[PDB]
Amino acid sequence: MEYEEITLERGNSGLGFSIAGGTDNPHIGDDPSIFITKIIPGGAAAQDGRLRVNDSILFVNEVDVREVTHSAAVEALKEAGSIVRLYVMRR
Repeated sequence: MEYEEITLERGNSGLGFSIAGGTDNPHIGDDPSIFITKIIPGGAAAQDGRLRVNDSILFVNEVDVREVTHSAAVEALKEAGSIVRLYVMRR
């Protein structure tokens, strides 16, 4: 798996992609691995096109989601500020 970064400007509505995974929501095979599930068209994510669904969030702005709850990961994207460089995994 390769770790990539995606700078996304949290539009007036938000970043632009929903993630599934975390220490509270094992979206994966019963693991805290945070990974995206779908990017919403018309948002900073879909408008930019630098991120791809299923991407396993590794970092967010300056946060390590290696041991954070799915809500923390989600909140991360929301706390990233505006144009945040998100780190994700790619297999």
